[PDB]
Amino acid sequence: PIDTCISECITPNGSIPNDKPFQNVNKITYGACPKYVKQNTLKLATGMRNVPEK
Amino acid sequence: GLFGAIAGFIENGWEGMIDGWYGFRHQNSEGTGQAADLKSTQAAIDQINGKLNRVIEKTNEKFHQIEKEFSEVEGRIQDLEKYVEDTKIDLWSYNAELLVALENQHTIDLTDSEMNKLFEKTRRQLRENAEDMGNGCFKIYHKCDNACIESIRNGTYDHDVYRDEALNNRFQ
Amino acid sequence: GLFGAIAGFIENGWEGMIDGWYGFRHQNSEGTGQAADLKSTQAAIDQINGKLNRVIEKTNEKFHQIEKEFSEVEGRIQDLEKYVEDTKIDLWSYNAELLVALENQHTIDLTDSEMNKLFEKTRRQLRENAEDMGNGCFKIYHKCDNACIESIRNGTYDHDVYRDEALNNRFQ
Amino acid sequence: GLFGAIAGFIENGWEGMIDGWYGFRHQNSEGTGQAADLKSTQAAIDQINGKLNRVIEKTNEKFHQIEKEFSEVEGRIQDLEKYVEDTKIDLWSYNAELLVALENQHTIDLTDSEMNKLFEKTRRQLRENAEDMGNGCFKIYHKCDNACIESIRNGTYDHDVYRDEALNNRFQ
Amino acid sequence: STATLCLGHHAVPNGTLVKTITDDQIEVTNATELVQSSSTGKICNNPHRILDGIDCTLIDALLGDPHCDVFQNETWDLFVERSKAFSNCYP
Ligand SMILES: *[C@@H]1O[C@H](CO)[C@@H](O[C@@H]2O[C@H](CO)[C@@H](O)[C@H](O)[C@H]2NC(C)=O)[C@H](O)[C@H]1NC(C)=O
Ligand SMILES: *[C@@H]1O[C@H](CO)[C@@H](O)[C@H](O)[C@H]1NC(C)=O
Ligand SMILES: *[C@@H]1O[C@H](CO)[C@@H](O)[C@H](O)[C@H]1NC(C)=O
Ligand SMILES: *[C@@H]1O[C@H](CO)[C@@H](O)[C@H](O)[C@H]1NC(C)=O
Ligand SMILES: *[C@@H]1O[C@H](CO)[C@@H](O)[C@H](O)[C@H]1NC(C)=O
Repeated sequence: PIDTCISECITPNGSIPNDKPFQNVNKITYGACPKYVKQNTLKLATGMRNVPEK
Repeated sequence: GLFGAIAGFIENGWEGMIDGWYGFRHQNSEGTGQAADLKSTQAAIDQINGKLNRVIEKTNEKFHQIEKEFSEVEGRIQDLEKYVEDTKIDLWSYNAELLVALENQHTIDLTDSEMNKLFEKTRRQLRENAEDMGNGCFKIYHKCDNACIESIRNGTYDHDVYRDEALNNRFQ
Repeated sequence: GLFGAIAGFIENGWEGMIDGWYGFRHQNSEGTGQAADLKSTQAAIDQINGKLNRVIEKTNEKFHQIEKEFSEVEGRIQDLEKYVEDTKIDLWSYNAELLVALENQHTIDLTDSEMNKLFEKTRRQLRENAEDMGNGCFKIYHKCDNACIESIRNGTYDHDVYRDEALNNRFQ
Repeated sequence: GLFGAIAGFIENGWEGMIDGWYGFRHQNSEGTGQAADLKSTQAAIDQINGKLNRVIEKTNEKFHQIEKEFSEVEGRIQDLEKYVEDTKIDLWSYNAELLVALENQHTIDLTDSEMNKLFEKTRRQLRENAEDMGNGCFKIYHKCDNACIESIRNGTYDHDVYRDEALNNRFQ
Repeated sequence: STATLCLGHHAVPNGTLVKTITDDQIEVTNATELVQSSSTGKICNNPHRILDGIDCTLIDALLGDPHCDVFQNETWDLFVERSKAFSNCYP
């Protein structure tokens, strides 16, 4: 269903935010959309190796 | 972990450190104190803050494309469209996997290098006045009060005026 | 070879070393002995054992595709199919070339870093009792029997109880 | 800049250096002199001279392809051709961006590592006769004339015959 | 008689498992998700001129099917074609 909102990327599943570089929602896209990838998750490290006490 | 500082000869992180990423814990006659190193933390954060805008600048803008879902079965043309889309998806999935792996490896090496660089900078300030105990912690061989310690952290540690006392303490 | 340990200041490999990848050769009054360092070898092997499953997880499974060999000459559609297949082949060939080059470079840097890390760990055990001769080999300045050497290799070298004798031997 | 030599503890380049990339500036009783290190410069240049032929070997040779510019509007087949070409262009543009970023990062790390390797090699030649002042410049603790300096640069510095005088100058 | 100066880095109680060139799973202090895997389920009507086609396909609105008379002279950036669309004119 259509909605009153702002979004640059539309898939058949609705609008999605394009802040991330990749998406796993639908390979059919319209607008400034992320690229479709087969992976459901890809974590990018934004910190150091985590070595806790003990 | 190419330099063996983090998870290497430091052997332990500081959950009590919330001021920054890298810092010092000093202990002298007055008492134990802790501080964070702003320069190294800022350098590492600056090198990490982007790191994905520098390869994938942004999202390109696609408006009209081929059909990717089909109801009936046509034959050659539908096969070609399905093949093209599957090829593109596989290639971009590989690009994502490799890019994330490379960026993670470089981030880990980068933070390890920043830790090692801080250690080496500190070691070079304390030319002969201190000895590296090997667990990432320096034993300084003279009266070093809080002004002394904050001079070490500052980067203006004057090694010349403690050289005689330190050398006498070390080699007897 | 980013750290200059392998093919750098070590200058020579040991073909007589079959126990592990990195190890020690000691020489003292009793006689020359050789051993391998299991921790560094295991770390390097662990980091190498995968290294290709972490990017290309596995082979994806493709069943029905386009035709890639043609008998007659049709025109547009055959041209498009040939172009699509050639594009895919070129892109995947480039992916293979770049991936192998990057993995080889990182493997070489990784093994060099492990050698350097072992050297630095050993140097930090021998705080003031030994001097680095520069060819990757330490000169220890006291009676160091086989128990002493196996304590160095163990990582439990007690530097404090040889400090006086070693310092006297060094600085006279 | 993973090792902190260049833009790190060296802190300044030498625009007066035109002989090579890395070199020495010595100052003793006779007077200031400058020379370049040929081995490190040659190593860095050798590692840089290719660096793009090793991934993209050459240009592949393409003769007959699809049409990429269209006058009228056909529909499905033109859409597919446009999509295929746009996909190929985007994938190759990403390949170019990532490749150049990776090569630049590695080149910077490589030159930094060569500077650090030269520094460490020099430091290992001067076992106990010199002290690292921390700004990338060594203080040698004995009469060291131009023959002495050119022996340091040569790699044949005989540390044993200055050890007593240097140690006496250092520790008094 | 002597002082002591340790160096260290911050850690966190719980870390995020990422993947590198040399590790299937390695724990870091922080990590960001790179794949957008969920959707709000609704189509935002800005900045794109969306045209919801109620019961009308694009070709039916084109030909001038009676129950598509509301789509005459329409313009769109994205024509959204519903699954419930049907034809009600000459076959
Ligand atoms: C890891 O980094 C992310 C990104 O900076 C942090 O998430 C943000 O945290 C701030 C904290 O004030 C919020 O204002 C933002 O809205 C958060 N962004 C998102 C996308 O959620 C996260 O907190 C960091 N983790 C740790 C442990 O510091
Ligand atoms: C640190 O050094 C700066 C300049 O070297 C000086 O101005 C300052 O007073 C010092 N101490 C601090 C910041 O506590
Ligand atoms: C090495 O050290 C361990 C523990 O530090 C000890 O149990 C062992 O006896 C030592 N010597 C060996 C393994 O030869
Ligand atoms: C440098 O060393 C080489 C061999 O070690 C020697 O032949 C030469 O005379 C030395 N001095 C130079 C090249 O000025
Ligand atoms: C956070 O840490 C706690 C314990 O410290 C742990 O149980 C939990 O799984 C971690 N993650 C989240 C998302 O709570």
